[PDB]
Amino acid sequence: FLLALDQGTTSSRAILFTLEGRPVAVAKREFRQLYPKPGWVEHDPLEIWETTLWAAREVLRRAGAEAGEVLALGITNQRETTLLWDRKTGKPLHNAIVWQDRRTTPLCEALRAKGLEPLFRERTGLLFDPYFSGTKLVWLLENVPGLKARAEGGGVAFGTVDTWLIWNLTGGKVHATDPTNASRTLLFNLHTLAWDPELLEALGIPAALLPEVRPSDGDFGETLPELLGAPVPIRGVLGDQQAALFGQAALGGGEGKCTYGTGAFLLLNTGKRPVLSEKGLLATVAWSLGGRATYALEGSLFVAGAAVGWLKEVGLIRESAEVEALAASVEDTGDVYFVPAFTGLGAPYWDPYARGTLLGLTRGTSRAHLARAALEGVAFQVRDVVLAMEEEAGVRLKVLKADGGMAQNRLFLKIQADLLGVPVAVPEVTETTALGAALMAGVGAGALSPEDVAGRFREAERFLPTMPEGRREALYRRWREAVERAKGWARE
Amino acid sequence: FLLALDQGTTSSRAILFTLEGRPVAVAKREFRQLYPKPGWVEHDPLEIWETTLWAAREVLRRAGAEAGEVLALGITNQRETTLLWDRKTGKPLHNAIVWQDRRTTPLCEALRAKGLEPLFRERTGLLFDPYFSGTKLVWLLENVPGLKARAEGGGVAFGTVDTWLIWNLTGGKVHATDPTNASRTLLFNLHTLAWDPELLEALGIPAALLPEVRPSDGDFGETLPELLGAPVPIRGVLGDQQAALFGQAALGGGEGKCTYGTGAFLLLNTGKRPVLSEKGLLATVAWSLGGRATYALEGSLFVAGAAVGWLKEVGLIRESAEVEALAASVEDTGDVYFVPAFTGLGAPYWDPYARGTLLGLTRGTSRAHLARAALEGVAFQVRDVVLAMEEEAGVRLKVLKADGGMAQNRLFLKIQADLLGVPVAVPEVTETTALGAALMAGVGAGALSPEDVAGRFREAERFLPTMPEGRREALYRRWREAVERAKGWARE
Repeated sequence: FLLALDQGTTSSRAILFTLEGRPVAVAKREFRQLYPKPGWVEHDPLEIWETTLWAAREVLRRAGAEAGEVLALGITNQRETTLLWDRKTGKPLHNAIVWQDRRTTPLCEALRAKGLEPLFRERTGLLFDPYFSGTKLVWLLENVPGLKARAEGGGVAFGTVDTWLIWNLTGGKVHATDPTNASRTLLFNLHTLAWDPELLEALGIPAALLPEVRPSDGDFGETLPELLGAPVPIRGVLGDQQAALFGQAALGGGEGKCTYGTGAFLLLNTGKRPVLSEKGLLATVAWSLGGRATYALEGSLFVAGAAVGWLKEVGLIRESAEVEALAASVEDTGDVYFVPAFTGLGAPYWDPYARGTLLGLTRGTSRAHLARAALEGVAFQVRDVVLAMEEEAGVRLKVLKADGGMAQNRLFLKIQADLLGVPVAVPEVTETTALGAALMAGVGAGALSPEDVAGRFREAERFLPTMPEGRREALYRRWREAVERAKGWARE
Repeated sequence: FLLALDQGTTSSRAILFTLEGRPVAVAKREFRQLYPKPGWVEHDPLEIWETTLWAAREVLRRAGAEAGEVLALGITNQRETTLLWDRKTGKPLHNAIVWQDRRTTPLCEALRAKGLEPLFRERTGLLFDPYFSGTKLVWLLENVPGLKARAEGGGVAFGTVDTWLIWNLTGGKVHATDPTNASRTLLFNLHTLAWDPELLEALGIPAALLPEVRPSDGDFGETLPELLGAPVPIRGVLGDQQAALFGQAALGGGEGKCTYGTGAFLLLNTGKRPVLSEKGLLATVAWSLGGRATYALEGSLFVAGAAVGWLKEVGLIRESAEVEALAASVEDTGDVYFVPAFTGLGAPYWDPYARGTLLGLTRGTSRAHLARAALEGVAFQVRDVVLAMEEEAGVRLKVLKADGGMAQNRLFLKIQADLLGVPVAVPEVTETTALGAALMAGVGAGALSPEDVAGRFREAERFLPTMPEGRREALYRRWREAVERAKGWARE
């Protein structure tokens, strides 16, 4: 028995698979999203833990398994979302600032002015943006009432939704995080596999609330007995996206996959060395086996399903499902393009001033059309990244693996394939982020080795591109022109 | 009684007024809007005639009046829609190409290449653009069987809807039109107030089919008795927008109004002579009294009402009404802009290529926000034309006189007044367009003098600007940037 805790942005998921990867039971529960000011996204650190546990138990229940059975535990969470809490009380000193926050922009701009941008893109493989937790911390570490002094001695502890779980699972016992969940932090160096002293100072943030660089398969303590009902070993902790890449069995260099949830994240296994992109892609760690690391190229797409989501929050569709009924009723969009950049643009543009844009509306533009446009937008963005990775060092992408909330929409995937002109495959085990977690755990616990994950992976289906080359490219030229008109809307 | 026939874009209305410009009864019926291809707009001539005939009979019924009681009849119509019919049978030989239609863009660009635009611009006061009936004629002449040769035979008749209504009203006995309608066809010299051969030659248009031009208060024959029960003197013919200008009583130069229908048309009285504007405005005939002509500068906006109508079609609202209650629920759009140019931009941009564009969408953008943006979108359109009229060959606009289906929304007018920084005023008699045709026909029957008109004009409300200049200019600035992002989206 393997147990994975998948802490997502919109809800808490718990899955108890076996040792070969098959799932036994599932329990999911949403939790209020805090919207302080526009562009601000906050999460109640309590609302989170009361659902990561509520589901850990719910699975065992719906399964009929007792905790004593569980071999190891696997942790997969949101990625950059940052928290700040007191070690003693174990209490949140301020709500959670989600990776979706668009507040630290000015700083990124300042730090960019100081000429530091180059030092960070070649060290952390990232860049200056309100996405990563780096600036997300400085804000809290200089804005909450009088918090910057408290955390000068160590009384305060920082942590990504992963280290936060480790905490709540060991009542203050173990305080740490895996390389990946940290690679997506502006402080972590990806060459030396440990935080860089310079960076920490470069932002003034004290190395006094930082977790420990434990590999994703190592030992992360043992859960509290009264929580689940027995001591469970946790040998797996990994950023959802990096997890989802491991669950898709993308262990080969050149193997990539894309997950479609609130947003969309495309990662490509780059092997031993990190591909320091300059076109707008991020270099990051996929996972760390007892020490060594395998890197990847990533394309972050802030908005994906939220595209349809927004369509719902305005009544263009009644419930979220008709999305593929309307879009399906029309062959095209009538030359309409919807650029879903609500909170700015991700990859490979990285434009904080871009906003949601609709284009080419005519007296005859309809709901079916808008529905299809929302779906295309997401796919077009993925192509932007796929094309970016194609020349940012490497070969042609032969296949693209998919999983996540949107993958359930068959139509969407066919559209993805057509606009990419490349086959798109889905696995037999849909809860991939979870499986990625569980497996990593069983791997750290000596149960299964990585080679046990590849020959155990199974493809359920795949959608083939039926759209001719001429058509695909005309559409792409339209979309790219569409994106040029969404850029820089915010006054700057 | 003075009877007025307002043959609009969507429906045919009929109003019966007292000699003192007070409505007695109203009859309104709709007709089918035909959309053969995207951007194409057609009318069934018969349906147009039959509903007009129908409304005319219904007001007479509702008022308990009889034809003999009607002193004179005044015609007023949608302004550029083209029709062709057999002189012998009166049967139309192709659906009427409405003013909204746009199929003729290639010809416009073709005629602009030959370098003809300047010549036409100084003779007609127009410009090349699908809008005017000139290119619609050309289109018919080279896209139909052997129409070209048929026209040259003399058995074919051309005419705008006024000419159409008049031909049916007299059983073919009168083929005519007036300077205001003729000045929206591109084949009329507005200086000498006559068809210009030089122009007819340029477009390859035979003269054998042009109708006779008579003044606005001329004699257009009498109606056949069978129709209304007794022959009725026809002494009023005026383009609809020129009519509303007369009905608002804007007889002195510097006085303007704006009717808000499917589209919105602003007209400014420029007195005894035309004002050729190279800055994006039209120069047309306000009306012709016995020969002495009056001119006005115009601004044509193709989409006003439809902006809300469209929201209705895609289900963002539930009826053209809820818009107000909906937009009222918020103070601002959230930095979200709506440039409602489904079929391109009117004045002063005249960009066939622009399309409907929504800018500044964010995660939390609501239905109210879009509702308001649509309203602000029409008002910003008006501001565009006013600043052109104004900061140009003109003084300053003191008051903007309103009317039309959209002026029945106080919120909108208030908004329009704010963004405009000018007061806006609605008249007591809402059926302004119709009241204009009747008053003109009144001046034709001798029962009235234009001096009577301005004396009897009553004003209902007046909405005062309630926004500071700073805020006003700040918003306009954002709108101008929105228009740019909307310009030229289609392929040239």
